[PDB]
Amino acid sequence: GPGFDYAVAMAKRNIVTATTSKGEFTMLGVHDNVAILPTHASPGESIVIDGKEVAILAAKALADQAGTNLEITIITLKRNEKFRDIRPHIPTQITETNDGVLIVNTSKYPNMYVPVGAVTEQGYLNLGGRQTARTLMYNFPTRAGQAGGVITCTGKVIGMHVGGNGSHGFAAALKRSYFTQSQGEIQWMRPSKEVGYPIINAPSKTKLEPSAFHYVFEGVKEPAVLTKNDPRLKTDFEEAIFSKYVGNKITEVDEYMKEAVDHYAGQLMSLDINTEQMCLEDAMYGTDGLEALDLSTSAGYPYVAMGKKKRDILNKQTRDTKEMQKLLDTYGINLPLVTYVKDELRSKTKVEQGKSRLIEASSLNDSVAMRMAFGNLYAAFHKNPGVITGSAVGCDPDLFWSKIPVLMEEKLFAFDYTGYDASLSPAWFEALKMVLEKIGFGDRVDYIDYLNHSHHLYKNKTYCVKGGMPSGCSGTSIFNSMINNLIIRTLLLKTYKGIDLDHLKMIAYGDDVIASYPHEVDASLLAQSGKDYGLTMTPADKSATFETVTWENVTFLKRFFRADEKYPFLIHPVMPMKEIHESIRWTKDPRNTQDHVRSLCLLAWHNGEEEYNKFLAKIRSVPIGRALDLPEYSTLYDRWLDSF
Amino acid sequence: GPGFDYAVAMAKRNIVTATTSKGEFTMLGVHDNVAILPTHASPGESIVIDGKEVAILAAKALADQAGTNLEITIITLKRNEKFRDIRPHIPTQITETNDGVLIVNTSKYPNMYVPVGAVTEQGYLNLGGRQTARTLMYNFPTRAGQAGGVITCTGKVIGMHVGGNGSHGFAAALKRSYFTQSQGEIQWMRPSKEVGYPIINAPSKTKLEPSAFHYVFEGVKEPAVLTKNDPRLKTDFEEAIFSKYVGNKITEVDEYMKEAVDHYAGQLMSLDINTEQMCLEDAMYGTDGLEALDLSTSAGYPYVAMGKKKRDILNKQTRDTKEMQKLLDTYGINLPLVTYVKDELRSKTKVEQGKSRLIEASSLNDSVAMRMAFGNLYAAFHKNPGVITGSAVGCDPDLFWSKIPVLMEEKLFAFDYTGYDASLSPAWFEALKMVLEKIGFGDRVDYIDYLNHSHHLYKNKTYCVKGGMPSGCSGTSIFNSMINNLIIRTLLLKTYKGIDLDHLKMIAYGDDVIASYPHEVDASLLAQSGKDYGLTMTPADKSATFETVTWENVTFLKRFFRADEKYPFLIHPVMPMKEIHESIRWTKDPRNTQDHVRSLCLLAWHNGEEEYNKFLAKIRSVPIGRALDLPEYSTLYDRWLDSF
Ligand SMILES: [Zn+2]
Ligand SMILES: [Zn+2]
Repeated sequence: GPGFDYAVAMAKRNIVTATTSKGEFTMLGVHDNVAILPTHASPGESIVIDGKEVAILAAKALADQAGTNLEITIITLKRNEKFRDIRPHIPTQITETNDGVLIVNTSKYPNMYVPVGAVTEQGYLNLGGRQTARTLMYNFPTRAGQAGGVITCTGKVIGMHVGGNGSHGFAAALKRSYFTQSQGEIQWMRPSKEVGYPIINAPSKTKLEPSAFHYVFEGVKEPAVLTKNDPRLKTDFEEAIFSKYVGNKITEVDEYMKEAVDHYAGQLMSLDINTEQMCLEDAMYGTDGLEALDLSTSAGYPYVAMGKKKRDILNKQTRDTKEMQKLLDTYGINLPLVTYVKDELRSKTKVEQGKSRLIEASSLNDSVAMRMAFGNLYAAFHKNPGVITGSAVGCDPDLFWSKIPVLMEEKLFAFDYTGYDASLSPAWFEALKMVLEKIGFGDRVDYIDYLNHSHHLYKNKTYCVKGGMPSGCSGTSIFNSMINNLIIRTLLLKTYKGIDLDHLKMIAYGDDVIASYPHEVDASLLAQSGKDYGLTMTPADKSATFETVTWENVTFLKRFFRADEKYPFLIHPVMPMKEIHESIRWTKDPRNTQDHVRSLCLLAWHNGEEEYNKFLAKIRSVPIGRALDLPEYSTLYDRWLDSF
Repeated sequence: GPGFDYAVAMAKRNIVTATTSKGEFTMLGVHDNVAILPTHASPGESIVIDGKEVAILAAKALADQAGTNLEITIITLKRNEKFRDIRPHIPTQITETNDGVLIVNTSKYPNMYVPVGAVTEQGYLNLGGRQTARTLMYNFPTRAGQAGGVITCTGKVIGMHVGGNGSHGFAAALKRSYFTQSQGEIQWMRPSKEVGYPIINAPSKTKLEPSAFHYVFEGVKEPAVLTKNDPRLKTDFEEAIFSKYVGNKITEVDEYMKEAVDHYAGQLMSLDINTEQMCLEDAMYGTDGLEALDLSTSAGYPYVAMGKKKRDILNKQTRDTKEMQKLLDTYGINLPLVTYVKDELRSKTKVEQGKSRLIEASSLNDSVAMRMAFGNLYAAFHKNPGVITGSAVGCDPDLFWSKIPVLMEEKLFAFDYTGYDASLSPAWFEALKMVLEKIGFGDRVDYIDYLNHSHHLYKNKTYCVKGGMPSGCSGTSIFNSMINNLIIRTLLLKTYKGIDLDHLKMIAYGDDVIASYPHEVDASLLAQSGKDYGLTMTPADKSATFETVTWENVTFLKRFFRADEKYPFLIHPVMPMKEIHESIRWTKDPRNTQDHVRSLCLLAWHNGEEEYNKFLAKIRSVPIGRALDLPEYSTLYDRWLDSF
């Protein structure tokens, strides 16, 4: 029989003998360094295993939702001893079997395998002094000290022996849950050298240095943490940066999402997007509604390991493709994403807690391939920022801010997401595929699969991520925005049952969304419905409670909305000075103070004439500042009126 | 409003004016050449469309399961006129909407868009003389001749206007079903030149020619059809060879399959398979339990277009990998499968009906990569043909036949599949992944995804297949056999509720399976349960009815089981002479008659001494036959006893 043979096979590498201050026990090694044993076997600071001492990093007792004991403790051993990951053998729920086997192994009961027959649920048990729950009953005169032993059946490890009453034997039922699941973070990981890929170099030291205005203005942000030994860290870094991946919350597209899909794909058809493919040249060198390949960003794999930038490939005015074509025929597509730590400014917390953001750069091949595939889709969205596309990607706030309120419905609502790009369950990509599918792109939905399921080359490792939207791929913003559209709809449909999406007016830019409806909706109620779809929603502008969003307090890019005094329907996109002060204090190339400070003024002046003058006054309080060619308020304000 | 704008957008390219002998009607073009119109608009042999005559290839009326009229006819136009595929806009079920729009367009009612408000189900209607079903009711004084018009709502095309009663308007509800779905065959297809890939050459004329024994023996098989113009064909060939893909029947792994999974993965652990990776060299040049790369088979993409065989890459005794490594780093993996028409012998029917089998060759890169990935798994299965692996792949019938009946349970059952490899729903691969996942290979389940979702380069086209097991990839046999194991279990579990899989004894070789259980099961009942999982099962040996399988009639490879007269427990694998007669009559290289006829004798002699002597006698009735070095019965029979 294979049930017996199974019991032996599991035991051969996942069952060991453990000695506590309360005798020998059979112990199931569940995964890595995690093993379980009966609670009454009170684990101490250390423990004797197959001959010698092993320390306990930390132990955990187990109880249920009622507080009732489960009679299971999950200890953690301090050693390089890796158990076979046998979590998958543990059932997801309390399992009964008509032909179970008790596995015990101590110096008192060596290699014991008992055919205990039927294994049914006992429910509530009253085991010596301490009442227990989630137990299984098998009718076999279980003797003392067989505790710890495991109960299996062909292909399943269902219970842990914890006791008996002379006639019967009892075991605490085992469930997958009980061990932090491996469906999140990463799917699998391992040494790049073991799977053909090469090691990725990464600048260790940051390229952000204090600017000429570091003391002129105040600020608290600092360059993000970039290596393991940054003394500013207050936690393990490796662990901290990967804690972004939270793993799939859902797989299936439910009715709400399908109808969210139907409606939004529906809206996109009034746009009459050109469902053709985009020629290589246009995808590369740009066309109407689409800027050429960004030369700043990385070239990705395998172009980084071969030392070859995007500049060395493109002929800006020659507009030559031959070079790029030969590459696409050679290295194909669907290539691993190179992963860098994003070198940027971060808050006091996100430095201490190592929350440095990661860059996953798509290979130039994918990059170009997806532009040929979705180029026309992108151009459509860029030439149409609004409430049809539901996208603000490509907009020009100086001008677009005056249209937004016209486009918006009567009662605004909005909220903040928390690690949006990574919280996107594979179910949302399928939803996204469906939308394409409906607007005449079902032809190349395979590319979304590429975004959902992607392997990354981190530094020393390669790993595959099943879920979440990568950060450095073509279309990222638009696809995130489109996905966002699907989400708001889904949540509205589920919360406010029988809503009317045709009066949903919203605009997204990635995770950022400004929405509206003729009736005031409850952000709170939605944020809850959000949990179910694996999304973490909190009140807009990092606010304490969910409050009513007004035109006086809503913010759409990091900017506010304020009417002009001379023309009540011209709306200034007001960027808070604090953000500008932060940014001006650091620089990655002090040969651009002119372009950098310039760019900031174009944001700062919408703060009012009184404000913007102080700002220049301060820039001009130091030599590098006075020697700068900066626009006066009128020059800008005047130009801004002719803008429209 | 976007509901209105939708109605217009759909109409712009999917609504046209059609004139029958009974006036003008609004007509919805649904996809390709398929369009619908009201039944009472009685379509003739031709029809006037936007100005001129268009012939009707064929028309179809529609009724329901009761026979009741639906008032819809789906005509087919004879022209290069492709409608936008808008099947996805059609809901899957009878849809109601609170805000519908009637779209009409004739010379009498140009560009008509009526906000008909709420659209509810009428159920049974009594429309002028002919009672109708699946109708929708909207309260708007619909006037005569607005029939044909469509009813939409944001993102959905839900009904076809068919009439009214003065106060209300009625429409036959639309459903996706109504148009042969596009979830099968192929997922998408199109010109290789449009997606970088090159054209694939294919020998037009067959390499099978009559052998020296074509008239000596009798037979009816012939070389398979290989090109469009073979005069033997009785149907369109292109269409006929692709009719193999039947499209996904299921996506989700249900409880029966998960438990089939649990049990079988369970069994495989007694084997203690080496869950490591296999070094490149062994994966390439062979090791214990694994033969080296097959040099006969194709090199695949892009090695075929570059004109470079596997021989020019491998150093049989040098065992050099550098050459292969540099290739894997260059062209990566997960490459399209090159598709050839398998040049083989076929029956009278399968020639007439163009059912020529297709070869989808995996790139040598995938090929080697999967051997490194699953090499150890394969070796385990080859060194263990039996009822543990549930696999006969790698067995040596001359010897293995005597073990099979010992290994088998007491009551045999078996059946035939129909296009098994292609009927495998994506749900079965997920199940397969789970099995790996449990036996310590979850680490490289991505490779199964490669088998499930694969693009092929046919000749002039590239297309992606979502579902079904490709024919020329590494592990095909083993993975098909493992999948088969999962299926039998699933069907047993669902039919004979509360079965006991530990007394299931079976052995598979691809789709071929010989199974048993202590109780006689009903193949019939199982074949039915099979339908639900997208599988087509019929009685074993192309038999008329499902009968009781006995040792006297069961067949496991194309061979029967017959005990030896001198040793009742030695079992001859008896290959039917007919198969041998067929095979001997053709050859692809007449410089091998020696090796070919030889090989046949090693099969033929288990048919008995009287038989095998006639067989030589006939081979030796012609010059090319007498001049052959062929083994006598004793020589073989004697050797066969020392075999074991
Ligand atoms: Zn992966
Ligand atoms: Zn595909």
